[PDB]
Amino acid sequence: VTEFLKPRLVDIEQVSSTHAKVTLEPLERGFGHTLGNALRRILLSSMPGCAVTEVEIDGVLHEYSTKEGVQEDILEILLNLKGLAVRVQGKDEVILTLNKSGIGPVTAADITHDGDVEIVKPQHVICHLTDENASISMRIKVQRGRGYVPASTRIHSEEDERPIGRLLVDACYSPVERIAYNVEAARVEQRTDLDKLVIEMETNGTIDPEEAIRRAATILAEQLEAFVDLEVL
Amino acid sequence: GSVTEFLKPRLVDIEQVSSTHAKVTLEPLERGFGHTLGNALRRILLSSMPGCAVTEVEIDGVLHEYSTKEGVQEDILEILLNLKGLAVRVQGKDEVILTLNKSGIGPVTAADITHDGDVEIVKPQHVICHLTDENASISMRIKVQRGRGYVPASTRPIGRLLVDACYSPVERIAYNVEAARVEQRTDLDKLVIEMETNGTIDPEEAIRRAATILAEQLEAFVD
Amino acid sequence: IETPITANFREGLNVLQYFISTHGARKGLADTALKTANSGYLTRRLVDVA
Amino acid sequence: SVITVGPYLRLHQCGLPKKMALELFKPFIYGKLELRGLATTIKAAKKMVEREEAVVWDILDEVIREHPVLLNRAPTLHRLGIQAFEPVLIEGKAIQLHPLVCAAYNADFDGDQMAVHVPLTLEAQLEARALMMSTNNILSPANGEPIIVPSQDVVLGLYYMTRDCVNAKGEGMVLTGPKEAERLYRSGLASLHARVKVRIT
Amino acid sequence: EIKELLKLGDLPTSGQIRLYDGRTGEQFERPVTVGYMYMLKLNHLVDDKM
Amino acid sequence: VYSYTEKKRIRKDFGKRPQVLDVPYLLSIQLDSFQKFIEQDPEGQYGLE
Amino acid sequence: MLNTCYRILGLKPTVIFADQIMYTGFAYAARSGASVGIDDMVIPEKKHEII
Amino acid sequence: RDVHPTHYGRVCPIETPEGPNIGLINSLSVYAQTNEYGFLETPYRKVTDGVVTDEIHYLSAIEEGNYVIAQANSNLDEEGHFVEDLVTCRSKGESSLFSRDQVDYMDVSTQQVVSVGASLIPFLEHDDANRALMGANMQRQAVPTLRADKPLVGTGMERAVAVDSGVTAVAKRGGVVQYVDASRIVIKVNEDEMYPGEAGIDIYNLTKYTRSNQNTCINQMPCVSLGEPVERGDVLADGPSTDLGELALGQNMRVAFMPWNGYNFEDSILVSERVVQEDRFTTIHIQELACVSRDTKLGPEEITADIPNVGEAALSKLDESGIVYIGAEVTGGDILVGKVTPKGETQLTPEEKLLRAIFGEKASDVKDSSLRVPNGVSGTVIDVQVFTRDGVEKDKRALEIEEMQLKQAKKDLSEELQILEAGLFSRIRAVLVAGGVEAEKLDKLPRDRWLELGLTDEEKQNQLEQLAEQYDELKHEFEKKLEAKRRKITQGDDLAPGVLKIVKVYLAVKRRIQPGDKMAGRHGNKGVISKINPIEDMPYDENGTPV
Ligand SMILES: [Mg+2]
Repeated sequence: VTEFLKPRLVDIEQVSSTHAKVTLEPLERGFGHTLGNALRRILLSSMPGCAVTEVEIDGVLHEYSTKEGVQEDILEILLNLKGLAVRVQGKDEVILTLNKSGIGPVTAADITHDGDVEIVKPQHVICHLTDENASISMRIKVQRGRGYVPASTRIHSEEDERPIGRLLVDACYSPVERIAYNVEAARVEQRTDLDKLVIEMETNGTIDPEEAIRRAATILAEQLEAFVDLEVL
Repeated sequence: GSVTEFLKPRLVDIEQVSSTHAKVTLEPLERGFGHTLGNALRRILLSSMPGCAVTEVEIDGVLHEYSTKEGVQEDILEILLNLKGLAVRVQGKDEVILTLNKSGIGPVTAADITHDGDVEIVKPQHVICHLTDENASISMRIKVQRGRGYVPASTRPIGRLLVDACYSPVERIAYNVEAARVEQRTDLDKLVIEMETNGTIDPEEAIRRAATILAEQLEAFVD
Repeated sequence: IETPITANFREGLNVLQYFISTHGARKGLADTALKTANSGYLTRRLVDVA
Repeated sequence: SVITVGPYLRLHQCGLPKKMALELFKPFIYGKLELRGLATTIKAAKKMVEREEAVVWDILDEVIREHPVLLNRAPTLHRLGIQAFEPVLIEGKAIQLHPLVCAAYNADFDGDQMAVHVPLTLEAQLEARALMMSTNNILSPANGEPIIVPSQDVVLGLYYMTRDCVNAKGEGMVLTGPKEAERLYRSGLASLHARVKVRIT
Repeated sequence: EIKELLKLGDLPTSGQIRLYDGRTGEQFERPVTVGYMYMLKLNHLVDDKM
Repeated sequence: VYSYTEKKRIRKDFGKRPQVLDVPYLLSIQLDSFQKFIEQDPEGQYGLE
Repeated sequence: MLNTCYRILGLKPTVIFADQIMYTGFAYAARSGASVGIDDMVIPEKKHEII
Repeated sequence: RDVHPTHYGRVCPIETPEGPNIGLINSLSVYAQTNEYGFLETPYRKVTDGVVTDEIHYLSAIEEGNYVIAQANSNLDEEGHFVEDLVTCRSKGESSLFSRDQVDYMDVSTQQVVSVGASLIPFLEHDDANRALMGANMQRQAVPTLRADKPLVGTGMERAVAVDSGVTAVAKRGGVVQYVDASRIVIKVNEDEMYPGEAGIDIYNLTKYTRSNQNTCINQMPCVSLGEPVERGDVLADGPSTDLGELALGQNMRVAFMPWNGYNFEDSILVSERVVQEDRFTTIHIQELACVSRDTKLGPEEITADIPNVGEAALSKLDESGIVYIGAEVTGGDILVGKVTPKGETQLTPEEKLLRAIFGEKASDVKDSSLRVPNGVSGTVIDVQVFTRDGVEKDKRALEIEEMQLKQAKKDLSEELQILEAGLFSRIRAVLVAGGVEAEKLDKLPRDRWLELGLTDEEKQNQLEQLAEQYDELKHEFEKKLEAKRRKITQGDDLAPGVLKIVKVYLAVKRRIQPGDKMAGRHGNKGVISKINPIEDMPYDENGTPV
C-alpha cells in the first residue's frame, strides 16, 4: 500500500561470452528508470578493470621505431596490446611475458600461462611474425585500475622509468562497452503496475555480470550514505 | 591507490530560506556522480514519495463540475485550485474526511475546518475562498487521502467533485551540478540540491526519506 | 540569366545550374574581401577627424 | 588562445587556462610567495612557480580572485570589442567565454582567437570593473538597442518551450502555480505545450 | 536509393531515431538525426595557438 | 572484373552516368613541363636547346 | 522583454535575468531534441505544375 | 577575381582560397589538359549525326566558343542518341535548349568542371557554393591521424588521388609477394612480366616515421601480406592518410544533430570521451631541433657533457659525448645537446663573488648555450643526426652513428646481392629443368656450378652463362658500390663556413585531442571542439550506443 516492493535480481542470461542480460524482477512504479539510468551511468563510469600499461619489447627503444622481422610497426603492436582484455585473478599488478619465434600470427595465446592471469580470448591477434629466424620478447605489465588513465597523467614522478626500452601505453581499465536497460511489465499475480528492469550489458570478458551489478549498487549506496545520516552542516 | 575507494561527500551544508526552502550544496562527488545522485533524488522525490493530500471534495449545493455557488466571488474551479494546496498532515489513520461548515462574512481560512486529533492542517492561514457579507453558507465534505505520488484527476457519481492529488510533499526540486575541485584532482562534481516543500515536512527529512527509499531499494544487492 | 535555376538544394543541382550559381558566390566573397579593406580605411579617417 | 563556449558561466566571468593564468600573473605570484614566507627571495620564488608546486596553485586562486582580465578579439571595431571579465580557472588550453557576449564581439567558435590582457595597476583594476565589465555594457553605444540578446540556440529553445499544440497531454487541467507546472512536466504528466489554466502572481 | 538502403538494414527510413538523454534517461522528444559523418581534424591545434 | 586489390574491399558505387574517359594522371603538368625543359631537343624548340 | 526588464527593474535584475534566460533556453533545447532531417524540407507538390 | 563562362572544364569554380587573393590562386579542373601553346583545353566527346561517338577531342577555349556542347546529364538511349528530342546545352557562354540534331559535342563526365580537391565531397550539388568552397579549402589541411580509416561515404576519386600521388608504394611489375617486413617489401616478379636479363625481385623500401614540411609523421606501412599475389599498379603500402589505397583524411564518427545544453552553441562541438579512448584523432607530430657548433673568435664552441651551473638531473639523459640518448623521453626544458661556449672578461659583480665564495664555487670561463627543448613540447627523441666538418674529430657518438650507418649500408648491399642471388639461382633452376634436366645432379653440385651446368645447344645454355656473368657482375658491383657507400658515409660534410658540427635531434610528439582543437566535416561544418564529454552523458539510442 505504501511500504514498497523491493527489487531482487533474477536470472542472468549469459547469452554470449561477452554479452549478458540481467533482470531485476519485482520493481515498483517509476523506479525502473530511476535505477536503470543510475546503473547505466555507474556501470559505464567506474568498474575495476585489468588493462595493460607498460610493454618492454626486447630490442626496442621507442615505439616510433620498427622492428626487423615483424610486420606491424611497434606502435601498431601497442594499439593491438591496448585492446588485450585480461582478467588478473590473484593480485593487483602482474607482468606477462610473451616469447614467440618463427612465421605466423601471434595471437595472445602465446603469452606465457600464469595461474592468476586468464586471457579471455586467445584468438586476439597481437603482431604478425613474418620470417623464419625472427623472434619477439616483451614483458607486458598488467595492473588493475579504474577509468581512462592516459600515459600523460601516468608519469607523475617518472616512477624510476630509467630503462628507455620500456614503452608506456594508455590505459582503459573498463570492462563494459554498452549498457542498455529496458523496463517492461512485471507479471506478478496480485499487482498490475510493476516494472522489471532488464539490463543488457556488453563487457569485454573480464568482469562478471552479477559482480558488475553488485559493485554498481554497492558503490551507489556507499556514495549515498552521506545522506541517510544527514550531518546537516 | 585501489579500485574501491571513492570521493565521498564531506561538506553537506544545508542553508535554508527560513522555513522550507533549503539548498543542500554538497561536494566533492566523483566525475559524473553528481548527475546520477541529482537525477535519482529528483525523480524519487518528485515522482513517488509518500504523504497525504486531498482527492475528492463534494459541495453541499454545487453538484456540477464547474458552476456557481452563491456568495463566493471565487468559482468552484478556483476553490478546488485553493484546496489542492491544502497541506494536510495525517497520523496513522489512512483515509479521513473533513467538513468545512462555515457561514460568515469574510474569508474562510484553513483554521475554521473541523478538528480531528490525527489531522494537522499545518497552515491555518491558508485561505480557501471568500464569502460575502451575508448569511451565505458553504459546507463541503473534503476528503484527504494518503498516497505515494502525484495522481491527476484525469486518471480517475454523486455528483462529488474530484481534485488533483499531490500526496508528495515536495513542490519543486532542482539539482544543479557544478565543478568542484580538489587540490590535485581536477574534474569533480558539486551537487547543489535546491528543494522547497509544502511545509508539512522540512527539507532535511525530505532528503533523508529520499535517501532511505533509494537505499532500501538496494538492500538486495549491496553487501 | 534568362533560364533560371529551378532545383532546390534537396533535389540537388545539375552541372550547369551549379556552374551558373557560382558567379553569385565568387562575387559575394570578393565583395567581403575588398569591403573590409575599404571599411578599415573609412573608420581610420573617421576617428582622426573626430 | 582559441575560444570555446562553456555556457555555465555567469556573464561577468570567463574561462582562463591554468597555463596562461600562471604565466600572466607571474609577478603577482612572486609578490605573494614572498608574502607567505614560502620563498624569501625572488630566485626561490621563481623556481617555485617554475616546477609548478602544489602550493603555487593555491596562491594563483588568491591572486586571480577579483582581478579582471581583458578579453579582446582581433578585428576590434567598436568599444564592445574589449571587455573585462573576472576569470575562472580552467584545466584546458582554450578561453571559455559566455555565449551572450559573442554577439558583441562578433565572435564565432570556428577557430576565432581572442587576446587577453592584465590590468596591473590599481586604477586599471577599477577601470575595468566600472567601465569595461561585461555586466556594465548591455546597451550598444550606437543606439539604445540591447546588445546581449539571446543569439541562436537559447532563442530556439525558448521558442520551443513557449508554444501550444491542439492536443497534448494534460490539456484542460488547472494548475495552482508556476511550480506545479514544473512538477507536471518533469514527471512526464503533461507536455511542454498544453493549454492549461494556471494561476500566476 | 538511400531509403532502400535504410530498408535493407533494419533502420528507419527517415534516418531519424529516438535518442535518449545522457544524465537523466528521459527520452528526447522529437526524434533526432543520427548517422555517420566523416569528420576531419585540422592543424589549427590549440597547443600551437595558445 | 577486379584486381586483387579490389577484391579486398570493393566500394559500392552509385554512379549512373556511364563513364567514358578515365581520370588522367593528375601530375601531368609539372612532370611534362620539366620533361620538356631538361631534354636533348634535337631542334631548337623546347627548353635548353 | 530583456529591454523592458532593463527599463522597469533596472540593471542588476536584468543581468541576473539574461543568465537565467540563457540557462533555460539551453536546457529546454537540450530536451527538445530538435534535429534536422532530410524529410523536414517539404518540397511543395504544386512545384512541378507551376514549373 | 570573377568566374567566367570559359572556366567550365578548365578551372575549378569552387576551389580558390578566400581572403585577399580570391580567384587569383585558382585550381585546375580534373580532366583539364593543356595545349601545345598553353591555353587550357578540355576533353569533349564528339556527337556525330545523332549519337555520342567516343572520339574524345580536347577543345581549347576559343575553339569551345563556336560549337554547341551538350551536358553530362543528357540521357542516352544505350545506342548513342539522346533520349529527348531537344536537349539542354550551351552555345556561346550562354546556355540554351537546342534541338537534338543541332548539338556538336557532349561533355565527358560530371567531374570535369570541379577540381580534384572538390571531387571528394559527397553530395556536392546539395551544398551551397560558399560551403563547398570552404569544404574544399579545409579538406587539404586534415592531419593524417594515428590509423586512418576510410570514407564510409566516398566519391570514387579517393583511389585515383591516393594512387596518383607519390605517398604510397605501388607495384611496378605484378607478382607474388615473397616477404613483407614492417619497412620493406620483396615482390617476386611473375614470369611473363619479367625481363629476361635480370632475375626480377623488386625491393620496395618503405619510408618510416620521417617528418613532413608541417612536422607530421610521413610514414608508410605495408598493406599486403606474405604470399599474396599482387598485380601491376596494385598498391602495396599505404602512405599517410591512406587506407588500402584510398584517401582517408579523417575518421568517420557516429554523429547526431541536436543542441546539447549549450556546449555546442555557435559552431562548438561535443566529443565523447570514447573518441579519445579509442585514439581516433591522435596525430603524431615530429619536430626537428638543431644545434650548431660554430667557431667563435673567442674559440670553438665545444659539445661536451661537462656544462657549468647545471646539475645531474638534466645531465642524466645525455651520454658522455654531450648528445642525448635515442629513445629518451625528453620534455619541457631538459638538455638535448650540451653546448659549452667560451667567453672572457667576466668581471663579476661582488654579489656573485660573495655567492661563489660562500659556496666555494668556481667561476666558469665557458658559458652554457646548450640546445634544450622548447617549453611545452614533450616528445620522444627518435633520431640524432650528427654532421661534422671534415678534419674535425668525431666523438664517440658520431663514430657510433657512422659505425651503425656503415653496418646498415653493408647489410643493405649484402641483402640486395644475397636475395638477388636467391632470385638468380631460382631462375637458374628454372633454366635447369629443361634440356639437360638434372633434378638432383643440379642439387648435388653447389651454386658455384649451377650457372655453369651442361645443357643442350639452346639459348638456355648461354642463359646459364648469362645469369653467371650477371652474378659475377653483381660480385664486383657489390664490392665497388660498397666502397662507394663507405667513402660517402665516412667523408666530411659541406657545412657553412665557420660551423664545425651540426647536431639534429628529432623529437616526436603524439598529440592527443582536447578542448580547443579545431575539427571540420567535408562541407564547411567546422568548429573547435568544446567539451570532452564522458560516455554516460553523451546521448544514447535505445540499443545502448552513445553517439
Ligand atoms: Mg569565426
